[PDB]
Amino acid sequence: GVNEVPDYHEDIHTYLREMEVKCKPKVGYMKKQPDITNSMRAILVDWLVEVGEEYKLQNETLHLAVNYIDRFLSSMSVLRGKLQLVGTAAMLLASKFEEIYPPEVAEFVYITDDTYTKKQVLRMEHLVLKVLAFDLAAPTINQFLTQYFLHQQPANCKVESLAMFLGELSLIDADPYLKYLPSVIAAAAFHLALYTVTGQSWPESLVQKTGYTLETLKPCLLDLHQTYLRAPQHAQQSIREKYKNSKYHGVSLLNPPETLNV
Amino acid sequence: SMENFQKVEKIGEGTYGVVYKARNKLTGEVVALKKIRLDTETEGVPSTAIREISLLKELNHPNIVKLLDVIHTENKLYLVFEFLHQDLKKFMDASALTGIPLPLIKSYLFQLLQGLAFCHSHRVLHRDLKPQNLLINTEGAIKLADFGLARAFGVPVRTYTHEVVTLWYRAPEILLGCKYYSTAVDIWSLGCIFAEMVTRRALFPGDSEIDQLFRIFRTLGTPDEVVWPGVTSMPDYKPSFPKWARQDFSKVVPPLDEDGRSLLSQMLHYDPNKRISAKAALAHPFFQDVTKPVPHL
Ligand SMILES: NS(=O)(=O)c1ccc(Br)cc1
Ligand SMILES: NS(=O)(=O)c1ccc(Br)cc1
Repeated sequence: GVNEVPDYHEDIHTYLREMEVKCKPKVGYMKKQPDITNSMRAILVDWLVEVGEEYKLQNETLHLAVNYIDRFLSSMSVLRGKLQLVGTAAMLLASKFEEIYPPEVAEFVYITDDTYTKKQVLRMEHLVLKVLAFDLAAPTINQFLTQYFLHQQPANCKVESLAMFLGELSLIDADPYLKYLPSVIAAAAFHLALYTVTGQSWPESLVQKTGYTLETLKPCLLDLHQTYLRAPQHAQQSIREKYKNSKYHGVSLLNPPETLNV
Repeated sequence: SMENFQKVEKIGEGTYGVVYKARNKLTGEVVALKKIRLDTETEGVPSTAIREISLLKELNHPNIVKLLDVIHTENKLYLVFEFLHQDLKKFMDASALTGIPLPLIKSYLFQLLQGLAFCHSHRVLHRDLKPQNLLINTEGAIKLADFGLARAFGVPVRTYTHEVVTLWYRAPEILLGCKYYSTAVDIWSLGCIFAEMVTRRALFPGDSEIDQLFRIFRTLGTPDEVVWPGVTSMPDYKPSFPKWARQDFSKVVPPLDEDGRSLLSQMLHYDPNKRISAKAALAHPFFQDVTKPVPHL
């Protein structure tokens, strides 16, 4: 019913697809950042995941903060020692956008081990707002996932958790995931979770909604499957830790399937 | 920054700053200037302003107030908005003897629903619809304004801030403290506004949350399971509430034709799931003959 906004879900979906093009970071910006690497970004995002946990923030808030960072770094070159300042400010902005009860600024200063002053965080906040021109209502992987979940029958707790987990793993690694749109990564995450748990594939109802087939999702699937299989070995583990817990049904303890049979 | 604007007069104030009517000395454009103080040593940019700007920047529709510019300093933020002559509350008050012509009521409702359909279509909840927040000009237009309490939602919705919507205009699902609310809470407000335009009087002027429910009940009948599945399973619901019958809208809103009455009730349905969308409301027979009159200002 009204919580799923029947009279609007199509209009909404259509516009998020248009807006996710607009909020898309530059795919190749890392090569153009002289003092920042994919590795460093990974470490930053991984830390934001932890911050997300310590303060019990929405996952949506984490996805937003990464969008904010990626766009900021598409336009501004930043020295490594100020990378964390960008990230702290983005988490702050995302919190203020998305959360009922955002942490106070002081708390965001606290988490950087006083690497930075409050004055620096507030000022970086302003700079980030200017650079993004206040376009903060970015479509996330999560905004698409929750939409795709409605096509399940019945809704499966494990599928939902597992698709979230996969979705978050993508946040970490700019290569390859910056070349995929949110809606694409989400579809891959949901196919891959639904296949792993139940054995089923991307429904046709969603083929109709999205225009995406397994054919079109194949590249993104190949990458994501690979990221899934290698996840225990990845240098960043906060997301695996996170999705061991009871809350997410211990999906990160599930063995990934060895083939996708496509 | 602001050297091109001349302040003409104060037009109201808020929590983070005052609103002044101003004029571009170079273009002549009359504008509304919202000054929002930045807490540059404490809390930074207010989240209410981050939401208002980001959402207004996306919403471009004839019935939504236009944000024209955002002027930055290190210390202030100035939001430049189109100027509209006055708000609906003032209009109603000015019209409290002479009455408001029905064509303009119908015109204004139609536009409000167009504005609102566009918000919902764009995953934005307004959450503060009331006369004071609706702006009109001299040409017979009305526009949703004050998106400070607005929120971009996902599908399905999740738990959002509960302390939302001015009491009088607050949907029963919020009052009964439901986990989830959605687009229907905006429709409720317009429903109350619809009634109010017709009678020039607040439909449910409660002096408290318990008093707000009591006012709704007697007017619409105390909801049971048969009218609203879940009302009794809802928190804040009390099996103790009196059992009032529904009053005939012919007494609640006498001036109103059978179509108006019918649209009004669908807008005021208890069950959020049964309550009419803005999009469906646009199709309602009430609007078959809608025109665009100018108001007597
Ligand atoms: N990039 S900005 O100066 O924050 C800006 C925001 C909104 C408008 Br509408 C115009 C300009
Ligand atoms: N800041 S606002 O509430 O959208 C607003 C816009 C225009 C006038 Br005129 C008055 C108020």
